[PDB]
Amino acid sequence: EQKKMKYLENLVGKTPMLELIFDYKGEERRIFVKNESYNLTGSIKDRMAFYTLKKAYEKNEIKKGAPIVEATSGNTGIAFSAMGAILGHPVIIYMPDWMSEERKSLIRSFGAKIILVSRKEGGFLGSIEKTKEFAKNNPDTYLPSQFSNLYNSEAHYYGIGLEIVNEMKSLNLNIDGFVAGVGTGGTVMGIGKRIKENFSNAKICPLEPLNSPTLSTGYKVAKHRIEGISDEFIPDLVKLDKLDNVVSVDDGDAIVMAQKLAKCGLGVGISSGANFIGALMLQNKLGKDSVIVTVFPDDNKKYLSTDLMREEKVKEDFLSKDITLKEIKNVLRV
Amino acid sequence: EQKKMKYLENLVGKTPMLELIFDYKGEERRIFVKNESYNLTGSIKDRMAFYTLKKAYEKNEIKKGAPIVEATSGNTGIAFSAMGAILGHPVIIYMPDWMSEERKSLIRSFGAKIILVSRKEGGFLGSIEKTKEFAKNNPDTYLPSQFSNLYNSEAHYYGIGLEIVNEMKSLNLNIDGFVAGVGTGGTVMGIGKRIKENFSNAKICPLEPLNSPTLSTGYKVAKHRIEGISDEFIPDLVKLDKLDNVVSVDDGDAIVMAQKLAKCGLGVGISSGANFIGALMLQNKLGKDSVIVTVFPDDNKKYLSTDLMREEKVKEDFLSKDITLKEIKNVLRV
Ligand SMILES: *Cc1c(COP(=O)(O)O)cnc(C)c1O
Ligand SMILES: *Cc1c(COP(=O)(O)O)cnc(C)c1O
Ligand SMILES: [Cl-]
Ligand SMILES: [Cl-]
Repeated sequence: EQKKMKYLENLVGKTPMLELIFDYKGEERRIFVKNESYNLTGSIKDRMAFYTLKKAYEKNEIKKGAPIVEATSGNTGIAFSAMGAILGHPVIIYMPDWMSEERKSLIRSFGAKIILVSRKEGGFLGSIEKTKEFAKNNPDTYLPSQFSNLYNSEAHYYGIGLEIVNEMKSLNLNIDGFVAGVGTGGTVMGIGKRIKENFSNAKICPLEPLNSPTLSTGYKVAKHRIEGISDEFIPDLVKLDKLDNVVSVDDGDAIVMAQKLAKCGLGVGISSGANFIGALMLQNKLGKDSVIVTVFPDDNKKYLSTDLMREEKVKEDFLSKDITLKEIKNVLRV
Repeated sequence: EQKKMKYLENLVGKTPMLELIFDYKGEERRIFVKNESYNLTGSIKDRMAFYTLKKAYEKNEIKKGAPIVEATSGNTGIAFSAMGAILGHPVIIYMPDWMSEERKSLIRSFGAKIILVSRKEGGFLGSIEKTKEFAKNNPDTYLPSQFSNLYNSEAHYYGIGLEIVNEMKSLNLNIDGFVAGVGTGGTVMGIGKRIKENFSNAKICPLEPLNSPTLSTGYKVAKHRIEGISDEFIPDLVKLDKLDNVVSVDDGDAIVMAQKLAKCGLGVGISSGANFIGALMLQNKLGKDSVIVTVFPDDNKKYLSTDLMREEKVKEDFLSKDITLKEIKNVLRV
């Protein structure tokens, strides 16, 4: 069983680190990005689901057969569904009734059971509250509580974090900076802890959609298209008085940016375009030659009837418009 | 440039090998499968596109900027689109006008240009013939000719083949057998060459849909749902008088089988369910305890409005019905 937990680490992590070179009005810059599609269900939330349940078993927090229950329509639902099944747990996912058939289908394909929450019945906030309710009534239940559970960010401190840190040292470079958009805060907290232990002067910045500057303002919640991040509150996991300044990207700018990365061979999700632009924002402010790291949480295959496959009206302040990708200068993997 | 070609090998291969244990009426059996979603565009045809173009540059068969042109709606289109862009070539894909918006979108997302071929204008056969025509008129053109190009199967002899062979020796096991469904024949020929060099008594069997026993009959072409394999002719690449007997799986049986693998945590495409069942057919005939290897070419995310997300009428001869997946007993990766 520690044999099982040991070998299954092999279905996650160890993803490519790419050096991307581009032209930014028009001087040549570069970003380093980890590509997280190279995982069991194609996102970074595989590293997190696996770890959450490995540690959970280690501390008797979950028993064989217990129901795993969470609120998402995104990769967390997917990651937990597939590892739940691998480890033999039932999985229940709670989500807003308005999710697309596309999403529901995927989560469902892994055995997980779908309970839709009306508008009304609380909506997204509803679904979170409905998970807690289920667990009061089924005490058996294991809740990942993805927005507050420390096991999430630890996942990234021990996993993608170590990886990032080493891949960069291996090019004899320091990390001057890291940016990641925040859904749960796990990535930016976990990786950011790890980067700071090795690169004491780096800047760890959390990313928010400029359309919904929840993190930078403390209250504002608005419609945005960057899936995976910036839900309608500040997750407990994320700790702003301990991070550097917040970066903010228009969802339009991001979409476009992800359009361009695909066009140069990297099919990614909208969040990945946001990170990229964020990473350049952070570069603009630390120095044209700083090393900036970010992540590409998933690939484009799920986003195929989203604004990602449509012309975006460009706007004056977008950075995407000034950016031209030249090449992939390097790929590491270890 | 041999620096570039060298580092980009890092965006493909080195995928997990899983030992799957299951119950087959009801005695316990096992299959080993390589999981090929863990690649740049999520399929096995990444290994092949990369290799085809690496060797092509090595032999001056393609020049910077030349247009890469091929006929597919599947992973080959996708793989070639994304590596073409990475390496700066234009890509044109020819496909039947009736392809779904879903497919077109994906191929397009990577920069590749879409020419649809009527029914009429030859259909699928049309599209192949239309690629040749384009290249008569644009002599510049690089054709992958995926159904006849030896560089395809070599890809798998040097790549997934080596990997398979070593991963199995590392468990102190011989390969008694391998099965792979045949679209181009690259997988089964390339891997099969490699397996035979190390496991001289293994059986290398090509897989066909029972609904369309083109390979076993020499002529029959019929409607089937297993995407990626058994188009409407026998590809030149595949060489039947040099392989073992053909296995044949109902597309319904396959679909179901892929339903079940997802439900146990492995989201796969229909072809992957076909391979699995094939692998068991081959096991039934060599001995309940033979080691059989097969491949899971891609994941389920593309197949999301296909018969994969619908109840299949079960039938007497299906093996899926008698199969119960217990667990993933092991995962290797090196
Ligand atoms: C979860 C997610 C994010 C954000 O990661 P957190 O660690 O949850 O902040 C970004 N993009 C996508 C696609 C995600 O699923
Ligand atoms: C191409 C493909 C196959 C068959 O592989 P060949 O080497 O072309 O025979 C099987 N499944 C899928 C999804 C494929 O794209
Ligand atoms: Cl700062
Ligand atoms: Cl035989």
